[PDB]
Amino acid sequence: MILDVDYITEEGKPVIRLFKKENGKFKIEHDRTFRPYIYALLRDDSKIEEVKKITGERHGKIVRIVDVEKVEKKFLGKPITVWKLYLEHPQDVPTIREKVREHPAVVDIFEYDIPFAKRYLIDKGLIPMEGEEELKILAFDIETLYHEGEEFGKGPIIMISYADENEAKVITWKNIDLPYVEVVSSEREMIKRFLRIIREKDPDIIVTYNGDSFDFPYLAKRAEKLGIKLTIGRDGSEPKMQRIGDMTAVEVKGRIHFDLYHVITRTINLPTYTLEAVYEAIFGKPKEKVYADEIAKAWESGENLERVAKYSMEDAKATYELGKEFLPMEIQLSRLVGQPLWDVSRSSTGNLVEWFLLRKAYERNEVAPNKPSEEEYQRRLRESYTGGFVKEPEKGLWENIVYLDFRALYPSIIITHNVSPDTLNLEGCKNYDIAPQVGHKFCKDIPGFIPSLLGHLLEERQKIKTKMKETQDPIEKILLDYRQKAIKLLANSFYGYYGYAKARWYCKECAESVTAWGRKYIELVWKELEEKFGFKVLYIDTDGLYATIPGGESEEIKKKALEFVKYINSKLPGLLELEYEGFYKRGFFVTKKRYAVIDEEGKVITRGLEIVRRDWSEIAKETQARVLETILKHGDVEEAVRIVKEVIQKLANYEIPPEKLAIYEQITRPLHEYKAIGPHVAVAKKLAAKGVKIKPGMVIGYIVLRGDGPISNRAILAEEYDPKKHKYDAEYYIENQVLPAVLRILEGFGYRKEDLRYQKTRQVGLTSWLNIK
Amino acid sequence: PFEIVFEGAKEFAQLIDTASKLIDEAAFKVTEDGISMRAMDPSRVVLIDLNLPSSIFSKYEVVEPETIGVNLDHLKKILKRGKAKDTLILKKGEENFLEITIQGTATRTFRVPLIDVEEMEVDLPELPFTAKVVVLGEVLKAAVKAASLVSDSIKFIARENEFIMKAEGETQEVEIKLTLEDEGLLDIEVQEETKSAYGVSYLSDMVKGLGKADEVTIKFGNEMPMQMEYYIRDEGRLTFLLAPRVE
Repeated sequence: MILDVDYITEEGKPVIRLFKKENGKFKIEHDRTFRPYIYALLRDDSKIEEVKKITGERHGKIVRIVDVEKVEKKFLGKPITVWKLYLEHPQDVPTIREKVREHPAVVDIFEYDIPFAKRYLIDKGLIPMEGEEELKILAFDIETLYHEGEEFGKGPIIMISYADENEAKVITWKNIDLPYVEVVSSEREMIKRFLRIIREKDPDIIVTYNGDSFDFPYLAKRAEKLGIKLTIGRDGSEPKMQRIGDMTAVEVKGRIHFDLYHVITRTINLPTYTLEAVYEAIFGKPKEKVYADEIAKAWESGENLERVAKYSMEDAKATYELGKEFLPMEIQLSRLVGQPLWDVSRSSTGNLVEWFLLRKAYERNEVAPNKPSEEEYQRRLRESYTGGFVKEPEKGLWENIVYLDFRALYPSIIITHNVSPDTLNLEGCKNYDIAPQVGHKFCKDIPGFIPSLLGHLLEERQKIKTKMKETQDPIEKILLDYRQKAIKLLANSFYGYYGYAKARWYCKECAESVTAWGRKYIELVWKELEEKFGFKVLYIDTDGLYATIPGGESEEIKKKALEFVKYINSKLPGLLELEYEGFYKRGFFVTKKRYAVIDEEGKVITRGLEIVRRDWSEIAKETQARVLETILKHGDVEEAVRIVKEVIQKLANYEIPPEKLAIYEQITRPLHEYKAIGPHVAVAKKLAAKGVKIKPGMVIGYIVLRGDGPISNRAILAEEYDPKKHKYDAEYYIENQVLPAVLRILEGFGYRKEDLRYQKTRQVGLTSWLNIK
Repeated sequence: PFEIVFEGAKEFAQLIDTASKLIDEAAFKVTEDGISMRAMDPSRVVLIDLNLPSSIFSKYEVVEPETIGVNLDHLKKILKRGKAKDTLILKKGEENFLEITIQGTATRTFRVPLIDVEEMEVDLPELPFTAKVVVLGEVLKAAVKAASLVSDSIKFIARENEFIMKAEGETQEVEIKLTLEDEGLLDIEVQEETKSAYGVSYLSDMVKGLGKADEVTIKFGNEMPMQMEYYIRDEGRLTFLLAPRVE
């Protein structure tokens, strides 16, 4: 099983190496026979003579086109005759590229910016992570004293935790009596032990969570300051920096450094991406966090280091669990396109698609288009681009709502309407499919390059789903659930690739067409859903529609909704298909992208309403939830308002516990750098005078008080607050806390702040106590 | 046309000043029986009634009944010039204007233009109040200003031989209990416990121009309007009917 690929140089000759794990044994294969090459389209395939003589220089010698051969590949489907100009070394290519495309003999050149190791996998037909070799996974995390406004690498690395298939340890240089803590002599020794563990564990994949920017780099700094060689690579080499995308990653020559951050962050949205939050939002299980202030104190005054150590073994156990979690998919994905896990785990879906096409381009005899030129790329970034269709929602509260959505909408459209660059507006085709508004033409005679591949990807997926629900090997029934998910991810990525600025097979027309057709089928479904089955469409967004038969019975709706589906799928063309996706007892749609629904299991689903960020006190969070469940579970905005008013009142009559008033926030940096001085930032420097921690990494809880100046100068630590001595600013918690949280939901029903504010007495008119009035 | 004469232009001045902090214009009904003016504040929360029988003027000659609408602020300016022992003369003729003379050491005559004023016909109610109190302008002016620093509403509470005035602010509060022995309270007569709240801002304009020795009679009821009467020359009477703040 191929783990990764690279090449060293010997005698000025490339020596591609293959890092394999065949039968528990790490093996390195060398191949001094592959050769760099570019393609040249000669207008006169005879000028190849004075053209194969050009030469350049990079580090002395004069690079010579060590060969040429007239090959017959094809371009965008049409025939073409180019020349394969071999070179002795990869580096020689940038040299002669600048030239070769100068001599009027060439019309243009192709496949010239493709990395040697990558060109190898493709051409050699090799696909990574192919096979079923047991890979050794090892996760690791580091804890340091580093903060923010300080030198990166200056503060020592306090601990180094790691975990695997069966073990979770912590290495530190201060005593802690715990079966899982390995006490050691010094920081240097900690690093030594760590280097030893990987030597003994010998992992194929080293998992980290943001190890690319934090762990490894920080580790490097320390190793250096302490004069130690970081022999992590299976060849004794050190972790190396490697530019990828627009960032700087880290690799380990003989192993695969898998950094979860890139993978996670791009497959799940979240307010922030702390290890804690992620572990929580993936397993539900919570994970306690320990902060700067704590850690520094425990390390200084050697007391309490037990919990600061558990946090550490916790970090590793987490990173490992997440790794096993996300590794299966990324691996199958790496298998899917033909590139190394290291690369894939850090790539965008667009670059993931590009890689796929490049090898699918070579499998067929298709020459690849080039990346846009710097100016092309620029005026492309400037060009507007299409997005998901969204229907202004119908207002009010609705019951018995069904959600219908298209299955693989864009991929389906790309396939059934043969939307591809090579089929766009060809002439003399027996048949065409025409994009709804933009009127683009697509030849239906021969399957387009992309549509062909996408069609096969989807057929191959059903295959999976079939051989899946069948077999009785749960482990397999799992591995292939992954293989089908990887295909799902990859296919859903083609739509956006079409508009990916740096894409070779870029085609703005295809993009617009897919969108217009999306609109057409959405509107068609919408049309017949209301005009024939008597439904009322409540909200549409990109793929799905929400609907209901106003006033109708719950079972009638479920029955007819399903009747409509089978009915419309008969009329929909090609692979276009709608499905009865879900049902909701009740729900409401505020604005585009902002709504709330609830299933029969009582499970609430919401978008753009619920307040998250710690920026909100529990009184705000709690009430909003009271409001949301009363309306969704019982259907009455009226009892919801009643609730809000009662809470607003309690806030005013100082009847709410200080805890449901505390707002927490961490100090991002020194309190001398803060421009905008919020409450905590002020409770920070306020305690700073009182001489205390104030280390950029700790959270300051606060409570605003009934002062006179701005909030800031009036907040007391969430503890320096004591009743019968403190009067919190109820107005603040009412006007800037509870009302905003609750009005996102009640505003739509017609409610206003005036309607929810409180006041013991209200001025009344005299006129009713008057008679001739 | 008429000719009315009042002895003591300062006391009269103050009267108008008082019953004018809430209004800009007024129509005065001059009849053989006396002078009367009735109006409501712009918000229709306070009713102002002024009754001045002929009995309190040293000279009272009213040929033909008349109602003359005047701009109160303008009028106030003129009367502000009257001294304690100055005699006030009000002369109305055929022309559309009122002649005012502050007679004394610096005798001078001012001309005031008569404007039209929307005369909203409304009578003065006979409310079944349950509590009556007689207080001094001082205590009352104090409590109202005191309360205006903490709450926007002040609460009146009266039980037999006891009268309270309190208000709740965002941090601190105010409260004042009076009994027959505070002499800020000259008389008290309730029939049942009586509570009611009112707007500090309306009571403010109503007690603004009250001397410290001035005496006022307040009558109210639970969740009901409050009545305040100031007597002028014993028979003349200034009444305010103030809508309550209900909880």
